[PDB]
Amino acid sequence: AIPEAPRDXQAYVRKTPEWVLLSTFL
Amino acid sequence: AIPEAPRDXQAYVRKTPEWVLLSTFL
Amino acid sequence: AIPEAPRDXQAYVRKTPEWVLLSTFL
Repeated sequence: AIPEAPRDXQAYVRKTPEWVLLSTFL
Repeated sequence: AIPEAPRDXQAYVRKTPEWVLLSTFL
Repeated sequence: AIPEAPRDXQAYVRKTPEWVLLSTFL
């Protein structure tokens, strides 16, 4: 099942099996 | 287990253990 | 539980209880 995102104070989006940083888009 | 986002029709990103509105980044 | 996003190499965010493409909000 998908896990919690990193406990790192960064926003993530979902892409295939990954949490990916929103800052890679914006 | 990761819980659902608010049932409000808006886009949320995952930031640590919180759903945060995408619009706050825009 | 929140399921996996569509496995297609595109970024998704949560909109209520569904995964919706990030691009649709930008």
